[PDB]
Amino acid sequence: PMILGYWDIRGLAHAIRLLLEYTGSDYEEKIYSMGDAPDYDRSQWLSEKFKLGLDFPNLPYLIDGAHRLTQSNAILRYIARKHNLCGETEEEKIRVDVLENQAMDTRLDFARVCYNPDFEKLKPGFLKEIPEKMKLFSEFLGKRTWFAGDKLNYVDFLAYDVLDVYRIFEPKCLDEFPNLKDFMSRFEGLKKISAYMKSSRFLRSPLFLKMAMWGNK
Amino acid sequence: PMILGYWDIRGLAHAIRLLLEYTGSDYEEKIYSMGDAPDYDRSQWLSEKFKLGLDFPNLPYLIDGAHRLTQSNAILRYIARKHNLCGETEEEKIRVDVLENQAMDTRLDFARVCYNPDFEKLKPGFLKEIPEKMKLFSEFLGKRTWFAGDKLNYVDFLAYDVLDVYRIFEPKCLDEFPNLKDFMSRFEGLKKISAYMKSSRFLRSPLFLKMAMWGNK
Ligand SMILES: N[C@@H](CCC(=O)N[C@@H](CS)C(=O)NCC(=O)O)C(=O)O
Ligand SMILES: N[C@@H](CCC(=O)N[C@@H](CS)C(=O)NCC(=O)O)C(=O)O
Ligand code: NA
Repeated sequence: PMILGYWDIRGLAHAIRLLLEYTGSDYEEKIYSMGDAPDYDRSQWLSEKFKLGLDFPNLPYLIDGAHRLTQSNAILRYIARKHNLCGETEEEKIRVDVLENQAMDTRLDFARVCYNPDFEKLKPGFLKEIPEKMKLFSEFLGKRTWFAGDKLNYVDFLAYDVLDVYRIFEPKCLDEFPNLKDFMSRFEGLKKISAYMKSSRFLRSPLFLKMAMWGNK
Repeated sequence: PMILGYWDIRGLAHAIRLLLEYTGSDYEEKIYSMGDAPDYDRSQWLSEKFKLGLDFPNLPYLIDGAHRLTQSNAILRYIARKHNLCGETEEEKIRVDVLENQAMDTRLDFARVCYNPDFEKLKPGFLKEIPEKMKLFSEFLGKRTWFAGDKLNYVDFLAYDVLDVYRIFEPKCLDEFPNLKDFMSRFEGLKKISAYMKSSRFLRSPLFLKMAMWGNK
């Protein structure tokens, strides 16, 4: 089976878990636990990090036979090729490339704020940036079934995970965009995703590592 | 003619310009200039930002026929797809995917320090971090001619641009890696590339925007 290495948090492995479950891949998770406060000890990973044959050692990682990957985007693209979940037309590939990159920008915009000691003073400002962030995703999807079009795609896993993080922070932030509200429901209604969510394997939280000012529990 | 729109700096358009040149593409540049002083003025851009039909308005952007892209990586993937410049085996595709995301993290590791108001304090600490990053690239390249193997890939343009930016900051940072020194020479020796970097167009600098603490010219 595949090995997904990551911390015992949700973080950048959420979309990879969802794609591994959607695609029915045979995987196990190699879980690393970060020590508690003052130190936030990483030696559970730091002692294995250079012993795994990885080119740029990092978390998450994916071992699949002879292939060892880091970088979650590279990992999603690797599973997506295995199961033909990449764009088919030029227009699809452009939408998939733009949204994958835009989704990481959108994710880090919020992670910069939570990982910041000034979280409480930046939060009112950040809250007011959220509707315009969400309107961009809303208009991009339009009346499409999935973000790249009719066919589901790995970027839908990224868009689902990033849009899900925002509504956990601001629960009303999708209320004014029904096509996004509906895209989330249709994503959670997929048979193998819904089964996964009703299983013990599902890890809802923490969203971030222990030292973040939000989503650390 | 395709249009590449970006600020009047090097920045995230450097690898895109290079790849437009190597592929011999018909492009013109829409150049936005920023104000000096306090209030680094952005009106030249912000007056057009939502009038270009970009789904996620941003710089850089690429216009080409009906296709209107933002996000530098997605722009490069687009130009590369057009001229058949991405991986073909599964192994090359993984190396391209891993390095592309890796190159952006390495860039942002450097960009965060230079734009930080405390750059002067964190300068020496970041410098002792550089040899370890370069060892990672050197070991990844190995004895390969290019970074995904035998044929030139758009990721070689990212790796060239990121390694060069480190080279300028720390001129001795490649010395213990003939590997990468050879690679920079081999890349600079590409025929259409050299015709361009000897040109007066060639924007070797400013690396960053005017408000960075280093690389703003
Ligand atoms: N761009 C990378 C980010 C990697 C990253 O930030 N990893 C964090 C987890 S949130 C880490 O703790 N890495 C540990 C290390 O590299 O030693 C990706 O997509 O995977
Ligand atoms: N992740 C994006 C970054 C986009 C970005 O940061 N653009 C900078 C230029 S260095 C900017 O100032 N954009 C202005 C804007 O968004 O209006 C990419 O790779 O293209
Ligand atoms: Na299904």
